[PDB]
Amino acid sequence: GSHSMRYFFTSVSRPGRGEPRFIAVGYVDDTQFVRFDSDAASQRMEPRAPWIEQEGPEYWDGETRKVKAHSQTHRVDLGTLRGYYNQSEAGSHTVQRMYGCDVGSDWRFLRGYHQYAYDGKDYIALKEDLRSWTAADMAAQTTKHKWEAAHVAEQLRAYLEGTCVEWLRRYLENGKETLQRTDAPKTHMTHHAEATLRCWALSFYPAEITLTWQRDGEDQTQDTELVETRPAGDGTFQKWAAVVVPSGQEQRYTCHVQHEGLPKPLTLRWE
Amino acid sequence: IQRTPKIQVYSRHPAENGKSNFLNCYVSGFHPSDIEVDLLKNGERIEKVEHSDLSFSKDWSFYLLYYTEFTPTEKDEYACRVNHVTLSQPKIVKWDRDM
Amino acid sequence: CLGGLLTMV
Ligand SMILES: [Cl-]
Repeated sequence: GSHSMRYFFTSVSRPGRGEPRFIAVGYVDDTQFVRFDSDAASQRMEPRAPWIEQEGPEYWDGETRKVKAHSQTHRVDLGTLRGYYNQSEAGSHTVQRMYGCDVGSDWRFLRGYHQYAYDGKDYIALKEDLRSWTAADMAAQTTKHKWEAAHVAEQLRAYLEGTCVEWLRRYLENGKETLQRTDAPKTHMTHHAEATLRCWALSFYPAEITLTWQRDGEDQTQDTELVETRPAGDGTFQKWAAVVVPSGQEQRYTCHVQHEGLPKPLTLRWE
Repeated sequence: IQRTPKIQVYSRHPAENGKSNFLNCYVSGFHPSDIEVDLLKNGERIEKVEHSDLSFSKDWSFYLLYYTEFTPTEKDEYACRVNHVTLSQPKIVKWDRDM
Repeated sequence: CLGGLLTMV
């Protein structure tokens, strides 16, 4: 299976109410493993998965030092962006950064990414080649030229292809029981009087799943109500798909469940 | 530049009257991240509520899980109450175990 | 593990 390690940074300004609140979280696949909150009392990177607790004091000290410095730089970015956009000093604004690496089923580097957003919109992103940048607008062209001159891409490329892959493999090994597991969905259906048929998938991992309804074997794509996949809170995910069915015609409908954890796709019927 | 939260209220495990469980409120797809989420028991705010660390999706929109331990009964009602800048009034979504 | 490179827009 392919795997990923990703970090998500969010910083939100609050002028008059102190420095911006900075939040960072790290994930391997769909499993969160670390967090940092600038408002929390610890002022440290903290474990959020059992397998990262293995890491020694040097890891927590190093990640803390780095995360704090990242919090400081995104605080500066918020000031820089407010300036680039001639915005007021009184308003609250958001910066987001996401980066990470993917490995294939052979656990070798497949791709890297590093993206930035201002107020929830694309700002600047590193291209797949890990050598060039995509700037969203005029303001982002200033950053783009700044990062080209400073050879940021070359330095980031060394992290994405080297360090990121190294630690992702390490985590996959150390957290094998959690990370290299597949929990097949537990499924069932409900019926609500026209009638609603709802297909359920619970307790599955990873989060990637396909739920489809068919009427006489034809996909009902434009008529299926599909909810966002949601966390159960115990490390697994849940999802449902529903269709409004002519009363009495339930026998014509089948729900199909596809997930990496199933030996074979499942078919559900209202019986 | 604003995106309205999707709200789902549900239990961690299939609900069985008298058996401990967790009540979840999952908010997603919203921006800005500033959001107010309360879990209600029979219309009243539940005190000990925890939430996940702020994270976001490919489209930059945010998601958060709020949760609390609970023991469902036949007659106690539960809900999630969400307020956000995209909302004119708080949205209350009642827990429906039979959904 | 975090990236250790500091960058600013
Ligand atoms: Cl439980």
